[PDB]
Order: sequence, then C-alpha cells, then structure tokens
Amino acid sequence: MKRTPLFEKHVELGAKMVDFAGWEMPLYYTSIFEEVMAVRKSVGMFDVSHMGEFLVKGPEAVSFIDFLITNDFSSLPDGKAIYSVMCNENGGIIDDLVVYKVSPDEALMVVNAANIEKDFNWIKSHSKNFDVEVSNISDTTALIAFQGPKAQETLQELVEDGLEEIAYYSFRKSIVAGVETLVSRTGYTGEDGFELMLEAKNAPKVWDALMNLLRKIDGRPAGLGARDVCRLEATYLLYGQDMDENTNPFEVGLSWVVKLNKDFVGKEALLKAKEKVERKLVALELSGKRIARKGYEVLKNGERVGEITSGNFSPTLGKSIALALVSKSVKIGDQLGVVFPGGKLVEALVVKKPFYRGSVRR
Ligand SMILES: Nc1nc2c(c(=O)[nH]1)N(C=O)[C@@H](CNc1ccc(C(=O)N[C@@H](CCC(=O)O)C(=O)O)cc1)CN2
Ligand SMILES: Nc1nc2c(c(=O)[nH]1)N(C=O)[C@@H](CNc1ccc(C(=O)N[C@@H](CCC(=O)O)C(=O)O)cc1)CN2
Repeated sequence: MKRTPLFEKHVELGAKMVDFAGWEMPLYYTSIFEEVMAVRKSVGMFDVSHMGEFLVKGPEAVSFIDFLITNDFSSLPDGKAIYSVMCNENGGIIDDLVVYKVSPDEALMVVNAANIEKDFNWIKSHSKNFDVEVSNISDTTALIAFQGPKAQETLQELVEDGLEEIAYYSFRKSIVAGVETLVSRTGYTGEDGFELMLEAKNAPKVWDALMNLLRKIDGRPAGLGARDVCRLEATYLLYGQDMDENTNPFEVGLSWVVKLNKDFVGKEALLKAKEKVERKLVALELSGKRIARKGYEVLKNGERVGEITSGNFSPTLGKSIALALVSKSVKIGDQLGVVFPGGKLVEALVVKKPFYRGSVRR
C-alpha cells in the first residue's frame, strides 16, 4: 500500500491501520467516537496527504478552470477557494473538488485520493486549447486538516499571520511551525477549521508541533473513521459512494455548484438534465443500531424507490444515519424501509438535510 509522509507517526501513535484507496491509513487512534467528539468539541487533526493536488499555470488558468468545472470561477478573486464538481460530456460527475484561485496565472486543484489518475488524465486531455500547463504535485505534497470549534485558537500560536483575517473558503501562503504552508479556512467536518498544504518533507515537523498543542486542549489526532462520520453528519458528499459518473449534479443536491449561464464541459447535457430531475439524495435516520451499506434497497410501503449510498452511526445525534438516492416522489417525513442482507427490513425516516451543522462560517 501507498504510505503518506506521516505513516510512521500513525504507527508510533498505535493507530489501527486500514487500506483506503490503496493507502495504508489510520482508521482511528483511540476510537471513532472519541475522535468524532474531539472534532465536535475541541479539535481533531487528520492526515489527508493521500488527496491529490494539481497545479494549473499559465495566462489562461482562469478560463481553463472555468471550462472544466461547473461552478463559476471566471470572477473568483485572488485568495478565494471554491467547491465544485467536474462533469463529462454527458453531465455525469467525474469528481468533486476544491479549486484555489492563487492568481490569474495560477490555480490549485485538490481532488480525492482514488481519482488522482483519472482526474489528471481528464484535465490534461482538455488543456489543448488553453495557454496553460497542468502538473501533478501530489507525489511531493502533504495535507493536514485541523478541524473543530477550537481549531483557530489552538493553531494560531504556530502561524506567523493572523488566522482571523482568513475567511471561509479563502486562503493565504504563510508559515506554520517554521515551514511554508498554504493555510485555508476549509474542511470536510461541518465545524470551523483549516487545511494545511505543505511539502511532504515538512509534514512530520508540523504534525509533531500540532500534536503537542492538541494534548494541551484535550484535542485528538483523528482517523478516517471519524472523517467519514463527521462528513456524513455534515451531509457533505463522498465521491464514489454518494455520486459518480452515473449521477448528474442535480440528482445529488449539488445544483448550487452548477452555473448554466456559463460554458463548460457537460453544459448542454446538464441543461436538458435540469428539465427532468427524476432522482434526489435524501437523508435517512434509521431505527436501531445497524448501519446501512451502499446498495441496500430502499422501499416505501413495499415498493422500491431507490438505494442507500452512504451509512454510518452518528454519535452526535446518537442515531444510525444514511444518504440514499431515491425517486423524486420521496419527501421529508416519509416512512421508508431499508432492506438489510437476508431480506430484513429496517425502518427509516426521511429528515431535512443536513443532519448537523457545527461551528462552520462564510
Ligand atoms: N481542500 C479539500 N479538497 C477536497 C476535499 C477536502 O476535504 N478538502 N474532498 C474531500 O473529500 C473532496 C471534495 N468533497 C467535499 C465536499 C463538500 C465540501 C464542503 O466544504 N462543502 C460546504 C461548502 C460550502 C461553500 O463552498 O461555501 C457545504 O456543502 O456546505 C468540501 C469538500 C475533494 N477535494
Ligand atoms: N517569514 C516569511 N514569511 C513568508 C514567506 C517567507 O519566505 N518568509 N513566504 C514567501 O513566499 C510566504 C510563505 N511561504 C509559502 C510559499 C508558497 C506556498 C504555496 O502556495 N505552496 C504551494 C505551491 C504549489 C503551487 O502553488 O502550485 C503548495 O503548498 O503546494 C505556501 C507558503 C509568505 N510568508
């Protein structure tokens, strides 16, 4: 398996290692619950160095990105980041991502671990008619997520610049624990927080400095187990589970990141798709402690309406929760049934999204 620059730190910390997208990563250090609560109460630190980063350099970096992604990048000012999806010609979602507008001549793309290769090939095969150069810097880049209501106050003493000046989905090049770091007020937890992008060689030092501070305020290093729980609670999507090329953005609640008033890959297909949205992604709260898995069929009074996409147990709400792709006819309040292996029906209630929202801003 691939190992991030912090692998040794995780092992030394006694974490339970698991295989995620071909990466040897920590599922948890102490327990998933304890780590989720650290994220919800103080601060949880995640090693997300398996994520990929692409660099787009050149006079036409802006127009190129605006052509590739569904969201409006054409006017995004310097220092701003933006969440979006990238679609194929048929409007299917290739991946979701975060793009940083460094300057008119430079943009950074952060994508999911499992799709680095796919994404990079897609982006490069589309740069032909743009004055840009696309490069993959994943192999030498590390990324740490410092999330929680106490994230800012704990991290500040290691940063040479004031964090308050960094707005939600904004960033700035600075120095953290003595090393060059791109600090952005972003996250995948629903709490306030930051992500620290830096050269892989400096990952160990920054992580150790941060660990020293966590212990001071009862914070915790957090693994992928907690990462999934918190993102599900926050109701953020996980590519490959909640959406893929077989779903367009409108079907999974991402209509807000699609600006049809501009030209981009998948534009025409999405115009027609918008006219007939037959599916929707709903939030479910199941009865009991069993956790639903992707693929489990979802029924309404005996009739199939869709299937589970993501599932997990939420210690924040103390309930088994899930996301499900169902027909447009399903509505909040509906009593549905989830078919577990062996034909066992588990009751589920459709609730309003999101499940939970913490200390997050804009
Ligand atoms: N920098 C970064 N890039 C990344 C991730 C990440 O965690 N961090 N991802 C990790 O899997 C994937 C994208 N998944 C994500 C899904 C939702 C949100 C998110 O913050 N959604 C807020 C956005 C609010 C706004 O733009 O104003 C929301 O839906 O409310 C972020 C990443 C790929 N790229
Ligand atoms: N005291 C001091 N402060 C300083 C600097 C310095 O040299 N000394 N810097 C001097 O410049 C900046 C901090 N250093 C940084 C330089 C680059 C990146 C950065 O954006 N790195 C990207 C590079 C790849 C890309 O842009 O595509 C990355 O982390 O991947 C972050 C911090 C601002 N403050």
